[PDB]
Amino acid sequence: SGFRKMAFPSGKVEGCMVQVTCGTTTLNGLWLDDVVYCPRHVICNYEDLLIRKSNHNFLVQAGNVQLRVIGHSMQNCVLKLKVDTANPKTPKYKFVRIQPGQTFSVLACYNGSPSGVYQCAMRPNFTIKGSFLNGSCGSVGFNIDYDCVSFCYMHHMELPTGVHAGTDLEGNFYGPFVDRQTAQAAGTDTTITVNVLAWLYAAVINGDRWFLNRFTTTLNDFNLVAMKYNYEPLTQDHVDILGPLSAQTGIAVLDMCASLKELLQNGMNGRTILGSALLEDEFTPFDVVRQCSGVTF
Amino acid sequence: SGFRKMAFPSGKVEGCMVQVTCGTTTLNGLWLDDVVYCPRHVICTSEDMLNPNYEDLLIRKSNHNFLVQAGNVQLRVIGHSMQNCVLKLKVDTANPKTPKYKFVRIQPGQTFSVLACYNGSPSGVYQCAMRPNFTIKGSFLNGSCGSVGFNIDYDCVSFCYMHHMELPTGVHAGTDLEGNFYGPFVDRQTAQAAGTDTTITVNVLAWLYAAVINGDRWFLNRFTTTLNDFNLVAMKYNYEPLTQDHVDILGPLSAQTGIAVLDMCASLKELLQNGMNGRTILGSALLEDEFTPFDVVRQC
Ligand SMILES: COCC[C@@]1(C(=O)Nc2cncc3ccccc23)CCNc2ccc(Cl)cc21
Repeated sequence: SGFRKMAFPSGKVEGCMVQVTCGTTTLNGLWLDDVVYCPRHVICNYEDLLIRKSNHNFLVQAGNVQLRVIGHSMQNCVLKLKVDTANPKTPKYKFVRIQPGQTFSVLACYNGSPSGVYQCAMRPNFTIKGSFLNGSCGSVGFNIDYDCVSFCYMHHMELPTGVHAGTDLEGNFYGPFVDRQTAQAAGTDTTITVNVLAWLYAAVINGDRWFLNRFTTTLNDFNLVAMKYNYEPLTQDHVDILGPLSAQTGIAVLDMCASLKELLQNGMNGRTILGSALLEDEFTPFDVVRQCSGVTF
Repeated sequence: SGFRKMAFPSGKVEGCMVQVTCGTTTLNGLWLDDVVYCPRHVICTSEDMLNPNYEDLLIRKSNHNFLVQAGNVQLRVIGHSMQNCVLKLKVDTANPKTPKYKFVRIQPGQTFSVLACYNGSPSGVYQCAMRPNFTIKGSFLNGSCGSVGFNIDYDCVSFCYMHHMELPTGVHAGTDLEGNFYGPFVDRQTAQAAGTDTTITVNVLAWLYAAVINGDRWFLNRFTTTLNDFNLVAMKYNYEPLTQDHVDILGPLSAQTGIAVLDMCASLKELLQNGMNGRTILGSALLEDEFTPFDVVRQC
C-alpha cells in the first residue's frame, strides 16, 4: 500500500552529470561516451557566437577532474562538446522525444553536482512544473526501461510564470519556445485526463472507492464535459491504454469517466483521494501499473 | 522558482542494495563495507511472526543458510549477528561502491528519501517524513522490506530508516540502521495500530515560508499570536504542538521573508479556520507538512 510521486532511481544519470563553464556562464552537461551535451546558451546568432569559440574556451569538470574539449558542434539548441575521455559510467541509453502527458524524472543539478530528483509530467502546453533555480540549466529528464536510460529532456529556461521550458536531447524544444531572452509565455494549460483516470484507478487499487458510481458515459459526452473543465480530450487510445487498470479493478474506463465527470461538476466535497484535495494528473497509466506492481531497475 | 517534493539522488544508495534470501523469504539488504544489514524477520516464517523468538530462530541458522545476491554475484556470508531488529550479515567481499555514510536516528517531522527495492533491485525513489506517530506514509508492496530511508549531505549518506512492516491502515513502520524501531512497534504479527496522526506544524510553517519566498502572500494577515494561543488552536486541528525550538528553527526563514514566526502562526490559524477558498499554495489545495525548515532553505 501507499501511493507516492515516485521518480526513477537517478544513479545511472548521476554518473553522467558534469559542470560546463563558458566565460561567465556555468551550467550542467550530460557526458555520454566522449560527448558532453549541454544547452547551447552556454556560448551566450548561435552559429556566429559558436564559430568565435575554441575548444579550450569550454571548461568541463567531471567531479574533481577537468575534461579537455577536443571538438564542438551544435545540434538544434544543444551544444555537443567532444571530449578526450569516454565516460566509463555511461549507461545503456537512448534519446527519446516524449509527448505531453508523459512523465519523467528530473535530476536537478547545480555545478555538475546532482542535488535532487523529482518526478513530473510534460504539460499539454509543453512546459514542465519543475523546481529549478539559476545554475540548473542542463539538468536532464529521463525514464528507465529495464537497464536503459531514456533521456527525454534537458532544462533550458524558466518562463515568467515560474514554469520551465527545455528541449529533447537532440536540442528540439518542447513547445513554441526559443532559447532567447524575449517575451515568451506558457499557453493555457489543460489537465492530463488519461493521467487523472489512471490516478483514480490507483486510488481504487489502494482502497479509496467513495467517488465511484453506478453510472457510465459515452466517450463523446465525457469529452463535451471535459472540454468545459479545461481537461484534455480523452481519445480511444487513452481508453485502450487504461484497459489493464479497468480489468484489475473491474471498473470500465467509461464508468471511471462518469465518476470523473461527477468530480468535475460537484468537487470532492471535503474529501480527498490518495491524500489529495485536487485531481492528480502527473501519473500515467504505466506509472500506476509500475508502482502498484513493483517493477525494478 | 517552483517547489517540488524532491528526493535526494539515489545513486550512492543504489550501489548498496542487495537481495537477501533465507529459506522461502526474500527481502532487501544494505551492503556497506563487508556487512549486509537487513530486517531480522528474514529468518521468520509467517507462523513464526505471531510470537517469534529471534534469538532461538537465529541460533538455528548458519552462514550458508543466508543467500546474498549483489546483482548477478552471490556474496558469501562469513558471519551473522543481530543488533536489535536488524540482522548484520558479515560477507567476504567489501562493497567497492560503499559511499561515505552515517547511521542517524531521526525525530518525527524529519524528512528523508526512500529507495524502494524488490529483490535487491531499486524500483523507485520518493520523499517522505517520519510522522508524529512514528509511521511513514510510504509506497511499499510485499518484498520491499529492507528498503532504506536516507538523506545525503555533502557526499555523506545518512541512513535513517529501514523498512520492516506495513500496519493495517496502509502506513509503514521500520527501524533506524541500529535495528531500533521508530514508535511503539515490534516486528511481530500482533494487534498493532498506528497512533492518531497529527500534522507536522513546524513543516507546514516552513512550507508557508516557501510559498512567501515564491511570491505567494494571499494567506498572510495583519495578526500575530502568542505561542500558547497558537497551540490551543493547533491542537483542535490535530496539529502538533509548536515548541520554542520550532520557533528558533524557523528563524532564518522569518529573517529572509521579514515575517515573524508568530505572524506566520496567525496565517496558519486563519488557514485552519477558513480553508483555502478555491485557492492553492504552491499548487496544493492542502497544507503540506512533509518539507522541513531545512528542506525549504535547501530548495529555495
Ligand atoms: C515475514 O515477513 C513478514 C512481512 C510483514 C509485512 O508487513 N510486510 C510488508 C511490508 N511493507 C509493505 C507490505 C505491503 C503489503 C504486504 C506486506 C508488506 C507481513 C505482515 N506481517 C508482518 C508483521 C511484522 C513485520 Cl515486522 C512484518 C510483517
